[PDB]
Order: sequence, then C-alpha cells, then structure tokens
Amino acid sequence: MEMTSAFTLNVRLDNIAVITIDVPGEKMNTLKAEFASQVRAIIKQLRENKELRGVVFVSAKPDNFIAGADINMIGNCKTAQEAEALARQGQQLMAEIHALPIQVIAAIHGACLGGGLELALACHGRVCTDDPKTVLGLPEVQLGLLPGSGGTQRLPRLIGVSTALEMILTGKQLRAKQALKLGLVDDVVPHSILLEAAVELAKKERPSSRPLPVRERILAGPLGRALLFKMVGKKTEHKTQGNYPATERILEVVETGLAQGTSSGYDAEARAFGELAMTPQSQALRSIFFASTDVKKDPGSDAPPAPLNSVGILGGGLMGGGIAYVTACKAGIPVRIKDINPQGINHALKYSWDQLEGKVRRRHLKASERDKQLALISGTTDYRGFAHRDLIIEAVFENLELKQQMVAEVEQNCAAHTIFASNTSSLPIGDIAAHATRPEQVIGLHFFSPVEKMPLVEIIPHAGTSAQTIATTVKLAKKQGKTPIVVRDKAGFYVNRILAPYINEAIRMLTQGERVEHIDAALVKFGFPVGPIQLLDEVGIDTGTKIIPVLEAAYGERFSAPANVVSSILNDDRKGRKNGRGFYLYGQKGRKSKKQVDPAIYPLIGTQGQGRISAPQVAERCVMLMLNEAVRCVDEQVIRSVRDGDIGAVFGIGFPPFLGGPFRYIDSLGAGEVVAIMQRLATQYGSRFTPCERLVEMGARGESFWKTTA
Amino acid sequence: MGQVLPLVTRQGDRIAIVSGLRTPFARQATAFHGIPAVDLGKMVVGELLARSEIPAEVIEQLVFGQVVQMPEAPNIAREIVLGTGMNVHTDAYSVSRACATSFQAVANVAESLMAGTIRAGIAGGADSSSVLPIGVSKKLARVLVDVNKARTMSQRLKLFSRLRLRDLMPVPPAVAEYSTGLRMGDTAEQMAKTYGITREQQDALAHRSHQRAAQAWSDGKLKEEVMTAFIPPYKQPLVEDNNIRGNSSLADYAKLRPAFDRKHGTVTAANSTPLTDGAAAVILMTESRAKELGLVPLGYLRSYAFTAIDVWQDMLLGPAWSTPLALERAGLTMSDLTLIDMHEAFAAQTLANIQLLGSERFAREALGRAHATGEVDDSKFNVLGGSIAYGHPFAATGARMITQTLHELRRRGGGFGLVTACAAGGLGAAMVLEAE
Amino acid sequence: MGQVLPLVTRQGDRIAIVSGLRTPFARQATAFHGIPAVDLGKMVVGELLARSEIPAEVIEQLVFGQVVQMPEAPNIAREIVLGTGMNVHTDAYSVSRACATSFQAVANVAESLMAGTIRAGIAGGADSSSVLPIGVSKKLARVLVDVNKARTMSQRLKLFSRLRLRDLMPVPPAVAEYSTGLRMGDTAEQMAKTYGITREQQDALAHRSHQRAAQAWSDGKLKEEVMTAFIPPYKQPLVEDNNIRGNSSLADYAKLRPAFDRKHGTVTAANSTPLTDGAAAVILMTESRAKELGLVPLGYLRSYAFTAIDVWQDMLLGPAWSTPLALERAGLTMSDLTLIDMHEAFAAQTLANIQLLGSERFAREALGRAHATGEVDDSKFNVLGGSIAYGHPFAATGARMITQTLHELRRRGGGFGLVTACAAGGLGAAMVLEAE
Repeated sequence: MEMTSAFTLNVRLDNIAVITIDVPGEKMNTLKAEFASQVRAIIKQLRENKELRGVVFVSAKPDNFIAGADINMIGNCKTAQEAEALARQGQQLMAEIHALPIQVIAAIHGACLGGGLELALACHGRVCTDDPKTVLGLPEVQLGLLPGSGGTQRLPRLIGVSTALEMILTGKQLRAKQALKLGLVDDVVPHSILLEAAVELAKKERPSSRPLPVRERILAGPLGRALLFKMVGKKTEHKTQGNYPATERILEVVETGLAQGTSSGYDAEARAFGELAMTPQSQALRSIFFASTDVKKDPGSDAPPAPLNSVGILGGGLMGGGIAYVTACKAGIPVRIKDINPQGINHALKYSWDQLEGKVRRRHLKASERDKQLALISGTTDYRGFAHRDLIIEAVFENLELKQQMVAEVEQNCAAHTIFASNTSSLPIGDIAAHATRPEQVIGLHFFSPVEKMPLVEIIPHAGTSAQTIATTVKLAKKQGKTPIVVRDKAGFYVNRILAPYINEAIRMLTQGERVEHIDAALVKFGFPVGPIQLLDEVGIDTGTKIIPVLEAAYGERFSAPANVVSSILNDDRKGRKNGRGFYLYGQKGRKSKKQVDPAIYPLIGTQGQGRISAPQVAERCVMLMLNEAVRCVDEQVIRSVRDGDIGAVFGIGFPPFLGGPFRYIDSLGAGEVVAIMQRLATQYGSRFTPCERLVEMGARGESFWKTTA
Repeated sequence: MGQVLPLVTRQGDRIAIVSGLRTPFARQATAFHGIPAVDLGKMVVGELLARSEIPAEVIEQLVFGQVVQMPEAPNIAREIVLGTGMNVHTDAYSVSRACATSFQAVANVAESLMAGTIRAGIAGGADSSSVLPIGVSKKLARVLVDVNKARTMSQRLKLFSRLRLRDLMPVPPAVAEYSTGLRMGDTAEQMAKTYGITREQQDALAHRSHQRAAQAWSDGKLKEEVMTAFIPPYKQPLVEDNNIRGNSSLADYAKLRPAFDRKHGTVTAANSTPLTDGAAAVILMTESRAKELGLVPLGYLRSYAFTAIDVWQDMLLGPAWSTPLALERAGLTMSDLTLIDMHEAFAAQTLANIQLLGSERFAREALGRAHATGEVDDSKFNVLGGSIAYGHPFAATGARMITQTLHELRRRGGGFGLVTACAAGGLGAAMVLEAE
Repeated sequence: MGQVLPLVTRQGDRIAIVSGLRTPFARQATAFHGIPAVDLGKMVVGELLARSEIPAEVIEQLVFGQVVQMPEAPNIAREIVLGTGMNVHTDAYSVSRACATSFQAVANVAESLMAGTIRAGIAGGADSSSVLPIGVSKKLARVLVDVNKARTMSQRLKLFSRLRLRDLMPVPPAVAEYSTGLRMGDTAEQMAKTYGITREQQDALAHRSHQRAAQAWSDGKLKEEVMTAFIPPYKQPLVEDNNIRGNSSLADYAKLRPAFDRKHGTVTAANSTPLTDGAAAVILMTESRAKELGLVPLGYLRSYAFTAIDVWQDMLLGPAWSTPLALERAGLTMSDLTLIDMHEAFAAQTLANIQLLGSERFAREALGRAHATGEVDDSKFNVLGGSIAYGHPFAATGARMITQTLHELRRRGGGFGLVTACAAGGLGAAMVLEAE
C-alpha cells in the first residue's frame, strides 16, 4: 500500500517472529532501496521487544522467496559514490541483520538469487524446499557485476573457497539437493511444513555454536591461496582473453577480504562498484539483459493463440531428430514423423537416443523417466493418423517443386486447422506457398546448426499469413525456451546476410598469405569466440555456400567469395567434420587438445604475401562488414525493432557482449566516427567497404540509431 | 434360446471388434534377445494408438497379459498406461491363461463392456522367450529368509552352516505340467499313437502351414497389421518374420530326430512350432460408440467358448470339446461358417481335433450331444497358415489370429470367422467371429 | 441424471452374498512360517465346502488372487481345484490388483454371473509374508540365458569370465513403487506433513482399533467365520489373532521411533499394519439359484466403485475419490449408512481420508461433484477394529472386511454396508453393501 513495502512482521503465540515478503507490485520479490530502509525500522520495532527468541523468513510468494537486486537502480547510479553507497548501505543492514543474538532463519522457495543470497548469508539457519523450482546463486558476473555486500567474504568461509569462486565466476545454477550436501542450506524441508519446519529451527538454542569443519582444510591459509590465485588467474585471462573486467577483479576483492580481515572486503567491494558498475562492459551487459528480457516478454504478434498440442514433422535425418528432441525433451508435445525410408526413422530415433541417456550417464537422471519421452517419439511411413496434428513442419530437401508438391498433398492429408511451416534454406515462404489452399496458415521457421546450444530462431511469415499463425508460431519458441524474432521474407534475411561478410572477408583475407592461427587467436582475443574457419566447416561449408548465389542474386557482388578456391575444397571430400577432413586436424590424435589445422590446406591456397594487416585491423574489419550489413539490412527494416536486431546479432553471430552489440559498438565508437576510418579502409582495398546511405545519413549529420535516452 | 445367448449390450449395440496391430515374431536368438516384456507392450500400444486418429483420454479400460511373467512389476498393466500416453485414470489389469491369455482377456474385456461401466477397451499382450527370469534353488530361498529376520551375527554363521551341495547351481526353467510332468510333446505324441497319426500324415501340415503363410508375406496381405520393429541399438529395423521357412520341402525335415520320445516320436522339432517373441494390441469397443465418433469396426463379434477337461490324457482336445458349444451358443453350424482357424500348437493334436470334430462317437458320449459337431475343410482352415511357420508365442497367438481372420474375412468380404486354440491344463479356446 | 448401475441379472435377480469364512492371521515368522500360499488356498476352501455342504460340482467359476506371487504356481486357481475336491471342469483363473485383489475378484466375478454363462462363484485369496520367492541379480539370470543357448564347451568358460564377488548377492525384496521409489509409509508420511497428522491421534487410532478388535475377539463374534488352522507338523492349532495387542496404551505407542522418516515422522510400527499371513474364501452367487437350492444369502450386493489417481502426491486418496461415485451408483448417501468401514492401512492416511471425505473443497475441484461425500461417524467406522490390529495380509484384507460387516449388519438391522480401501498405484476401492 505504498508504505507497507514487502517485509511484513508477524508475531505468533510463541516467542518467534515470522516474516513475510509480499512485494505489492511485480510477482517477483525484488530489492529496492526503501526495503533496506523500512526493514531497519522493522528490525527496530523487533529489537525493542525482548520477549522474542527467534525469527523466521517466508517467501510470501509461490513465485520466489526473494528475487534479488533490481538492475534499474544500478542503471540509475551516476558515479562511484552511489555505487559505493548502495554496497555500503547493504553492508550495514546485513551487518545489522547479522548483529542480532537470537536465531535467524530464512525459508527459501521459488527463486533466491543475487540479492536473494544477500539475506541468506545474513541468517544463521536456512531451509529450502525439495520442490524443484527453488534455486540459489549469484547471477552477477554475467552483467559484468558482482554482489552488493558480504558475498565475496562471508560466503567463502561459510561454504569454502573453491565452490564460492566458481559460483561467482562460472555462475551455474544450484539445486536444493546439491546445496544441502554442500552445506549452505542446513536442511531441505517440505514446502508444506517449510514455515513450521523452521519454527523449531528458530527454537534451536545455537545460532552458530558448532559450524561445520573443513575436509579441504589442507590449504586453509596463505600457503596455497596464491598458488590457487595464480593458476585461476592464468586460466581466467586465457579463457577471458583479457577483454572482460570483473574477472581478475573478483580475485582481488576476495583476496583482500580473506587475508587482512572482514572490514577490508567491505570497502574493497564497495569500491568495486565504483569502477566496475560504471564501465562500458557493465552498461553493455546491463542493456543487453533488458533487451533480452523484453523480447521474452514480447509476444511477437497480436492475434490470440490457437490450440497446439500435436506437431507433425515431414523429414527426419539429424535435423529432424534434433528439432524433435527439444520439442520432446523440453516442450513435451506429442509428435509424429513420416519417412519413406525407416532408416531415417531408425537413425533419428537413434539420434535423439544419442543426446539422451547422457544426462542419465551423468547420474543426474534415471532411465525410468527416460523411456517416457521415448514413447512420445512416434515414427511411421504413412499419412494415417496425421489428421489431428496442430502444426505440420517440413524437414525435406529444399527443392521448391518437391516442397510445393508435399505442402499441397499434406493439406489433403491433414486438418484444415493445421498450420504449415517450413525451415527453408533459401526458398521464399510465399514462393513456397504458391498454390496454397491455406497460405495464411503457411509460415516459415528458420533453425541453425544444432540448436541445443543455439537459443534463437527466425520467424518468416510470407505475404499471406494470418497473425494467429504468427502468434501461434511465436509462442512456440517461448515454450521451446527460445527467443522469438520476426524478420521480413527477403533473400539473405538478417543472421545469414550479415554472417556472409564475416566469413567472406575471412576467406578473402587468408588467401593473401596470412596464417589462420594468428588471425584466429587475435579475433577470439578481440571478442568473437571461436574463429571463422572452424565455424565455417562444422556448420556446413555447402550450406553456408548455398545461400551465396541467392545472396549474390539478391543485392550485389559484395557477398561473393574468391572463385575456384572455396568451391575447390567442397569437391575435394574436404568438407569439414561431417566428412572427417577439413581445415583443422580431425584425427584429434594430439591428446584431444587444440589441434592445429591440416598441414595441406596452405599449399592448395595461393597464400601469397604475409601478415601485413594488423591483428586488430582484421577484427575491426570483420565487425564493420557485419556492421555495414547490420545497418544495411535494417535499412529496409528486415528487423521488426532495433532491440530485436541487436539481440539477433550478438547471440546469433557472436559480437562481443562487453561491446554490447553492433549498434552498441557504433554509438560507443563515436557514432559516425567509425565511418571515416571505415571509408579509409574502402580506399585501401576497394568499394566493398562503401558506407550505407543511412549510415552516411546518421554519420554525416551526427546521430544515434537509438533516440531512447542518450 | 435353449443354446444361443445374446451377446448384445444393454442398450442394443452389438460388441463390435475394431482392428489391431501385431509385433512381428522372431526366435529367441535371431531377434528380440534381451528385450524385456515391458517395452514390447509399450512399443505396440504407443504406435497403434498414434496410428489412427483415436485419442487416449477416451479409453477407460484395457488388459494385457503374459504367460511368461517377470517378477518385477507384478501388475504389468500399470506400467503400460503410465509410460505410453494414455489417461492416468484408466482401468488397466492383467490376467493369466496359458497360451490363450489373449482370448482370456477377450472374454474379460467383453464382460467389462457388457456391464456398461466402460465403453471401449484395448486387448493384447506380450510374450518373450529370451528374458526368462531365473529363480534360485528352492533350498537357497528359505535360508535367505531367516538371515533378514536374524538378530545377532553369531546366528548367521550358524545359518550358513547348512549351505552345502550344489545349491549354488540355480534352477533351470521348466515347462511340463507341474502336477503331471507331461511336456506337451510327450502327451502330444501319445495322441498320435492313441489316435493313429503318422509322421507322413503330418510334416505336410507343417509344409502347408509354412506355405500359405510365406505367400501371405509374399503377397504382403499382412502389411498394415505387422509392425516394423525398432531397437535401442537401432542397428536396423525388422520387416518379415524370420522363423517362417516357407521354402523348405516337406521331405527335408522328415529326416529329423524325434523331439520328445526319440524312439517312436512321430513328431519332431520341425513339425512342432517353436516359441517366438512379440506382442500385440487390438481395439475392442461397442457398436454405438464406434458410430457416435464415426468409426467402422473391423468386423463384429458373435460368441465365445472355453472348456476344461481332466489332465491325464489328450489334454489338447479342448477345441474338440469347445467347437459345438460355440456354434450352439451362436445358433450356428460349420455349414454356415466361412473359414475356420486352429492354433495348431503341434503336429497332430489337431488332426485328431478335426478328426474328433468329424467323429460321431466323441460328441455322442464324451459330450452328451446327440450328434457330432461336423467336419471342416482344409481350404477354409488356417488359410494364412498357423503356428507352424511364424511361431507360437503363448499368450500372443490368440489376438494374432483375430487380426488375421477379420482382415481375411475383410478379404473374403464378410462372413463369420471361427478360431480354435488349445491351452495348457486341458483347456480349449474357440469362438465364432463376424466380419459383419 | 441418475448414474446408477443396477446389480440385478438379465432376469432381474440381484447379486447376493451367501456366506464366507476367514483364515485367522498370524505375524510373519510365526505359526504361519514357510507355508506356501497355495496350501492355504486348499485349506480355506476345502473345509468351507464341507461346512457349507454346497456341492463341489455345482460351482462353475472361482478366482483367488494373491499378493507375494510365487512363480512355482503361475495359475494358482487351477492348482487349488486340482488340489481340492471341486470339479476339474470349472474354468477358473487368477487375477491381481494390489492389496484389494479380494475387491478385484468381487468386481470381475459378480459380472461373471451377470453374463448368464455361469450361476455361482467363489471369492477369496491367500498371501503370506513369511514366504518369498526371491531370485538372484538380474544379469546373473541373463548370464544363465546364454549358457543354455551356448553350443561350444570351450565357449562357456569364456562366458564365465564376467563375474564379481558381489554378484552372488541376491536381490532383497522391495515394496516402494517401482517407477516412483516411494514406500507406502512414505506416501502416508508426506500426507501427515501435507495436511497435518499428529502422532497422538495416529497412535490413539492404533489403540482404539486394538481395543475394538480385541473386544470383538473377547466378545467372540468373529468365531463362525474364523478357521481353526492346523500346521502340517500338527503341534497345536491356532484359535485367536495374536497380532492384536488389546493390552496396550497410547504411551507405549509414543515411545516408538518413526520407522521410515526417522527425523519428524508421525508413524511407527505402532500405527502401521504389520506383516500378517492368512487366507480367505467367500461364496458369491445369484439370489435366484440360492432359493432354487434353498439357501438364504448373508446379505446382498448394491454397488461397486474403483478410482485411479496420482502416485507422486497423495496416492492413498482413492477412498477420498471413490466415496461419492459409489453412493451415486447406489443412489444413496453417506448418511444412509448403518455402518462404514475403511482399510486402516495407516492411521495417518486414515485420518487423511475421512478428513478428505469431509473436505468440501476437495470435491469442488478434484471431483467437481455437487457436494462432498459427508461426515464419517467414528462409532460406525471400523466397529470391529481395523487393519491396525488384525494386520495386513495384503490380498485377503478386502474379503475380511466383507466378512465382518455382513455378520455385523446381521448382528444389527439389515442396513447398508460400505467399505473403502486404498491400493498401490493410486488405486482406491469402495462399494455399498446391502446385508438385507
């Protein structure tokens, strides 16, 4: 009620206080500055009553116990003082919370992250339910950030250093079962008696009298902390390429906290916000998170959805099994597949079988439920039983006549309510539809190399496509755990259109006598993880090459690769890992290490010249070509929104997140500032680096593609 | 109505029979080796349900069965419904009837739909000859009981003191009648000696059953009823029965050592069907429901018949007992009976049955009937062959013939079917079918 | 409208229960030690025939199910009639449904005499915890499969290579749900944490049932249907139920540590049915033939009800689900009930069920009925004690409640009996009896 905030004090008949966290606004139990203020007033009224003996803390929300700090106030920080102050006000409260002598218990249910574990470490006892929704962690390093207070110092000596460091660095997700045996949560109790199970735990005489000892007590002290620190730091820079801050910073803030006492970490972590919270890496990560969250909230279309509980796939192989895998393992929807040859069925069922039972092999799952999703795996070689598939999806060869014939016959072999979709390679969805009885229910999806790693899809409606067909299609990826992006039905599209200059330039550069390892290491040093050629082969040389004639027939000659060199590898049985030989060594006889490329590709290439071009120069050229294409593709508005365009590139191609993305890079690099040096590159090599007219428009007059707020 | 009884429901709808699906049968070593009986039931039920448009929430009751029982999961019916996608509130059960559990369920399923509590059912079962559970020696079963209830450590070593002999050697499986010790071939042999069946008289039935069945495979008539099996190895699917050998001449396996007597054993392993592995599921559901959801049933149903006789001689003559009773309970006769079927569990043991069916003396006194039940022609008898070809899983051949005949009557374009089957314990199974 | 199932035959004769008898029960490792469950089958029925003097040939069907099945007897029903003096031509069989096989038999057999193919039936069963047919590790069974199929003597030793010292360890028995792993006490336990069941009320029920059941034995009311068992060594007969602790106090119950969850559970051995052994045999047959041969039935039959629910959470709520549906089919009410009974498997799930039978909100969304079931009066509830006293012999539990009530409603006015019972797999059994 604008005064009650969320923390409500409740005194039962006994001498314990039960505390409920009911945020009046959003369903999550997030953190605001005023909560920290009134709870000090709340704890003040609790301190005056000497009758109480303990306190227990309740989620008061089926969604979560406490969500954590809200990123918007971090975005509202202006300089080091505010960033330091929020940490400092976090310390004194959490110190004040920890200063009480009576037993303090917090009951965890739902989510408890970031600022969630802030209070958890401030309680002597804690219980989390066995319900599989509960989770604990510090998802702060991802944002280029770190916990507000206490996390770097009081968590490490309560649970250990090795677990604490990786949790702060790797940022994994912790379950109730593994938190219990690790020792952070004293007991896991049923959600039904969650509040009452903490009642007697509040009645326990000891707040902390026999803390758990350390089996790994061997390195407790200064003898091995530095040896650990030097090895983790050396791996960190080797893993982080040095372009991510708040990685070595974690080593510093923890070391000062561990060595010279608690008070040092308090100022040190307060100071960490002074520089780290105000950093182009930090703002880039904070902005992209809001960009990422919004599109998940964004429902793509406007029409109401339609019933969808049966899906039909026409085509198996490996992609058919993979797409079925997620829709089965994650989405859990009934599915039917028809293949004219059971070998595709047999392999695809094997294919899903392959990815499965590895979680079982990891002992985190058992075969009892494993067979359950095997049941929904349905395969056949006939049209019978397909009459009640809500959606029909095409996974057959991209022959348009073959596509048009099957889409024509599948309508006769399926319900009218069923909507047809296809993962076309280059054929337009409207061209694919053509003689379509229900074109409005004909739509286009676009997937990639195995998407268990890749969380993105493309939405490709054609001229006639009912908004319900889009709305139904868009909501699929959300329940598929993917991000929906609606793109225009144009040749080359968005992700593939900007990826071609990324690889075409890599092909163009390396043929001029440049070693791949040096350009690769610098490029992954720059902020593109995994280099061009290794990406080029394993994704499919031909499938990357197949769009090029379509791209060349779409816009211009710029997409062209050097002739008779990229194609020569294709008709050489040197077709990547799928063919067992390509670029990188595929025998992997070097103790499964980073094997250097096959020492025979170099003679096949002309490779005339030397390095010549600088290591950052190829990196700035690689980003520019996609950037030159990024503004170009969005120039005809291939993307619905700028945020969709930004989110599409950084998670679909691999632009440095610390740089924020393509147009995060543009405004960071003085907006139209890069144009001149980009234009100089155009003078250096050729008009392939011509500025876009809108890029010229915004660059010449001085503009940012984002009015927004800055 | 002195002999015929109605088989129509309370509401006036006949007990319609809808199609089913068959797992192809393979020998205990060629295929289906190590695959339990659970997933076979899972394998058939999931695809048969998800092959037509029939939903899973509509079903209210079903039963499978297995003559070979795995000790784990005593109620096999629970596992099938829970994993394969059906309503979690379905009435699943399991029944026992050696070699005819399919037909046992058919009566059990029909009686459930007779009451009106349930409107639709699913019938089938699983049988496997390669996952036989091994029991311990009986002596090394009481000893393990005491040790769990033992209190002190000193008592245990005293308990172990009586462990001796070859108790470590387990108990190999046995099939002969437990209280009779008859191996179903030795009593099948004595019939041929009792009723005069020659190894030349047989071994052409074995050939003619290998024929007219491989031709069915060659004609591909049994296409939509036999599944293409897939395995967790996924090495390759199976399409055709491998036990069936409708290519060897009848004069090839006649020079084989007798299976049981080995002295004057006019039957051998070749002319006796071998145990094979597979499963099946069939849809049984009332006439009105079939129409009110718009489904034509794969024919209809007429009646049922089963008989029990003393287990000391010629126990596999239950069909000889059962045959007239089914026709009287339907008010029918072999004359008005297009095509028949026999389980043909062995060489002979049915040649006598058709002989007994045609023998006036048997039905005169052994049954009290005024007349014999009549003779039957070979042409309308096991047209698709029988057990001597594909093989004989115990509880599965029941519904399998149901599938073969109804479609065959669909091939015959109507008529009334009839199947006869002998069962362990002097039991016979017979009934009149109707493809409308 | 009225969804009522009239339990009257084609001719209109209602289904009648004429009589039955119960084998007395003893704990595991007691006088009932090492006795095969099949032997209990003969003994319970053989004396019942003689005491009844009903002919052994007039019976035309009978089914006894059993928990703790043994593979030595696949079809136990055939063995009993082959063991007992009843006619070999009876066409019997066996079924299995959790701890309510007695009620499972009640369902599928009452419909058997509804068909008109038969006229009379026998109900009962036998399960014993002192006997377990335990086998070796599964792969060891798999190993023995190849050696029987092996052809080369030198190949066997290569097959013997795969072994370990722990292999000769056999697999201990299990009771938790196979696909769930939750023991039955655990699910009863989680309800005590879910809805709130104090140990004091659970232990009080253990006291009340002990006080009630011992009083019935002290009153000797359960005498004419309780057998005087003889053990083949013939040392001394058993007359009374030794499981019942009628000399007990609630304080003795509270000093027991919780068995399953030793942390904060509210169930112990005091408030849990112990492992008891025994048998049962009850006679069911239509009223018309009862008057045809001149016999008065010990009551009659009104309706039946069974439900399938979730196993993950609150699996013992079958009686909570099944209660209104039975009174729906009977067209009756919980108020219209002289006496009520429910299988006191656990005192926790006991208090849970009656509370849920009285929970109006339970029937609003889980069931959607017009109104909840009603209030279960403790006075009529388990008047002769319950399962926390006599024990849980698994299969016979259903019939044993059938025995007491029909006598008890014979001991009182005709009334209308009712029993409810939970079962494994999210199964609950409920029905309304008449008892005239």
